[PDB]
Amino acid sequence: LEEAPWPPPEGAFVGFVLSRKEPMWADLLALAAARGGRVHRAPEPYKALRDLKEARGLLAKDLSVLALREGLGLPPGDDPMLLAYLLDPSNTTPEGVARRYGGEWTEEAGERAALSERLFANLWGRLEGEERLLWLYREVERPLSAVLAHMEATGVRLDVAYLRALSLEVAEEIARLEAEVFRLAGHPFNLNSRDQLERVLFDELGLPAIGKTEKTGKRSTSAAVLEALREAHPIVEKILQYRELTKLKSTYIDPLPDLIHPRTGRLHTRFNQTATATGRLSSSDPNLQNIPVRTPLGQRIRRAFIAEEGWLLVALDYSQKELRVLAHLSGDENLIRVFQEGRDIHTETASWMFGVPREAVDPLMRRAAKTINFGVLYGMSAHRLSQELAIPYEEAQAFIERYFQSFPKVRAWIEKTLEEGRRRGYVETLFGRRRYVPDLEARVKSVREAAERKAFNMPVQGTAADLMKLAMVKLFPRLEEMGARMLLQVHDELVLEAPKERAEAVARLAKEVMEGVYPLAVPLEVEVGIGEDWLSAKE
DNA sequence: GACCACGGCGCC
DNA sequence: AGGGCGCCGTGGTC
Ligand SMILES: Nc1ccn([C@H]2CC[C@@H](COP(=O)(O)OP(=O)(O)OP(=O)(O)O)O2)c(=O)n1
Ligand SMILES: [Mg+2]
Ligand SMILES: [Mn+2]
Ligand SMILES: [Mn+2]
Ligand SMILES: [Mn+2]
Ligand SMILES: [Mn+2]
Ligand SMILES: [Mn+2]
Repeated sequence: LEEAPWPPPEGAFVGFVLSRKEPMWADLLALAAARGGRVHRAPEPYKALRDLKEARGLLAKDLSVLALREGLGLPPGDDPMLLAYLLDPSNTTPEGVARRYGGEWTEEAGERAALSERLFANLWGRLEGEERLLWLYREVERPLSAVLAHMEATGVRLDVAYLRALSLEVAEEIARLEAEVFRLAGHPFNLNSRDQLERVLFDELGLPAIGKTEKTGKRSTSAAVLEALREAHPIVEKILQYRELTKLKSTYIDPLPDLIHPRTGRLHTRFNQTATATGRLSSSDPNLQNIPVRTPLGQRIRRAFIAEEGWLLVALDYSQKELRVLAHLSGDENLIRVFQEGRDIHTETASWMFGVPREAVDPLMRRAAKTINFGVLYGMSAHRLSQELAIPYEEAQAFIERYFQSFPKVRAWIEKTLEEGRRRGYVETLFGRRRYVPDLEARVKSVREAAERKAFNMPVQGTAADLMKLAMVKLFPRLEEMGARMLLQVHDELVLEAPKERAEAVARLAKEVMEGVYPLAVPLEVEVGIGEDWLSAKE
């Protein structure tokens, strides 16, 4: 390319280099743009950001987040990564996409700008004629990247002092548990080491091994194994409690307060848009899509996510999301009718596994039922179900037969999905998002059947993801108009922040947008709560 | 210091 | 014979 002075013309492709992957934390080391057979390199990258009207190129959203951090409204536009990801969701990195579609991802801005330009041309070519993939790009992914940039740059408020205090209390309890485990083992060892624990449990103590690990075939010490051994030795329950507390302390309580951004005073995640096989988003650095919620200590941690003074959090969560999507994809009349009588399958399953009335099923009971319903739906074995329910194998067998007898059109849909997947080599969501699943014709049964479960899950999980993304795209401009913020997405949940005087109106509006995003054969229902913290906003 | 594979486990 | 993720500490290499 011909070396040309900064700035570039309108519509140029940008290339940029960051000191680290997280745009809220990165130093912008270099900035370039490419167009019309020219490459333009910015003398000073921060100042040069001001000259761009749009971030167009590889990883556009990341540059847009950095610009928002610097007080500049630089929206992301075309990004070859999104084109590649729609062609084949195994396209998740610029390294791989470059090598596959006509270049090399280097560490130089100018080369990255030229690359973005060439990859865009090639990928746009590959997508001509792919009308539904093009619809997803224009109507969902490209616009969504702008929404995600705003969410990332906004961040969420955290009660840091609360978590610091919590760390000291939890440390004391961890010490109590550790001391008691060591007393029982007859000696201290590294309780965090599953290898040392394995020897203590199965060699030193007399305990029976229950299962083996996948890659190396060691005797497993997983929670499932431990729970099966709960009454074989007092040391077991102590280890399970130690595991719960250290998991929560090491993963959330200790690291999160250290991640508060000095300028915003808030916590900023990344919403990765080309990271999953199904079309879901993911969240990283830190992951805010797996904040605890199940145990009492977990709930204590979730309470640390709070609204700005004068604002409230609004949490919206699709009810029985994937079951409703299944109803639409399959057309089962019984399952559809369930959602037209306002029945709740999670509640009904919970009343059965706990042997209590439906009105006796509490939130945490109902939640327990989710792993069971989704577990059985996507191919859980009777043996496994037997083990998690602690019921005779024959009992698990009958629950799984009855589960599918009730909704007969579902198995039909599964078989149709698998057949089409074998023939075309990919499966697809309601909107035509594809996942290639080559192992559908593997000659090894375990491999083939794993592939099958992946394959028939994807249209369901991925259609739900398509709907959530579309809803975010529709909802965001309404929130901006009302002076509200979108903070987090958690697969089928959104967390918003609204001024107190407007929170009720925001909640009502957001609920309507989400419920009416794309009318299906069954209603999509949304549960919404408002609160000063994330936990109380879902209570 | 970075990076890896693994087991393990937090959420959806 | 649940699916989809990302992060932790260990054990380890470079
Ligand atoms: N153990 C789980 C939990 C969730 N999911 C998927 C399917 C549902 C989707 C959304 O998660 P939830 O909100 O927790 O499930 P829900 O059916 O929508 O339950 P709820 O009515 O309480 O929101 O994520 C799953 O595959 N396996
Ligand atoms: Mg949810
Ligand atoms: Mn904007
Ligand atoms: Mn104390
Ligand atoms: Mn839900
Ligand atoms: Mn692993
Ligand atoms: Mn799983």
